[PDB]
Amino acid sequence: PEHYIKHPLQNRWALWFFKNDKSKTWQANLRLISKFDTVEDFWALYNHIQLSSNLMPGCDYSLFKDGIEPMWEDEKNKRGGRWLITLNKQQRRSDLDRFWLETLLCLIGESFDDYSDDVCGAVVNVRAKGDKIAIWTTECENRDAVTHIGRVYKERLGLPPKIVIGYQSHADTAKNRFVV
Ligand SMILES: Cc1cccc(Cn2c[n+]([C@@H]3O[C@H](COP(=O)(O)OP(=O)(O)OP(=O)(O)OC[C@H]4O[C@@H](n5cnc6c(=O)[nH]c(N)nc65)[C@H](O)[C@@H]4O)[C@@H](O)[C@H]3O)c3nc(N)[nH]c(=O)c32)c1
Repeated sequence: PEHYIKHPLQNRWALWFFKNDKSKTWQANLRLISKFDTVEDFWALYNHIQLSSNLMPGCDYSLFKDGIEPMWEDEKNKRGGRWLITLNKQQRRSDLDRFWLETLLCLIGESFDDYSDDVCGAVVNVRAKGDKIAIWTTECENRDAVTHIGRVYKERLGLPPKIVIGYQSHADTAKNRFVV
């Protein structure tokens, strides 16, 4: 079988694109690119789309589980939050692509052990004032789930102990609940 069957992923994922157009509302600028649920289809999609290094400022990439929209209003997002990573212009050249791909691999590979059910998706923001990468979780009050994801994430990215990342509730964003 392995010689001809695609390798299924634990979850089905949806990749979203966002471009900032002042003529439209924020929700109207969200566009769904494609959905995938196999290892082969992910790499086909990833190799066909632009790297975030080469996106114009004001655009976003979002990878979310099928059934969860890239909105904080979503049922699985309103009571949750995100682990935030801030990038300067030097990091856009050095780390932007590596961190986003590692983020994608942490989602589709289910790298967070039992707490991978609390992951909702990931977002990279390409802005002129600085780039951001976030992993969204479903419940901000689950200290065990949120902090374990933060520890696994920070080690996966290779961040040194001198750097600290913060987790912010989406309700507050519209302060850091935890830091790791
Ligand atoms: C809570 C949360 C947590 C994490 C992520 C999100 C994502 N999110 C973001 N928004 C809305 O989008 C506004 C600006 O977004 P941000 O405040 O995050 O600012 P950014 O850094 O993203 O962008 P920018 O600094 O380069 O801004 C540059 C200039 O463009 C204006 N602008 C930005 N976009 C649009 C747009 O789409 N059309 C128009 N005409 N102008 C826009 C900005 O105002 C500024 O004048 C924000 O207030 C909200 O209304 C959301 N809305 C709902 N309902 N749900 C969400 O989940 C959500 C939300």
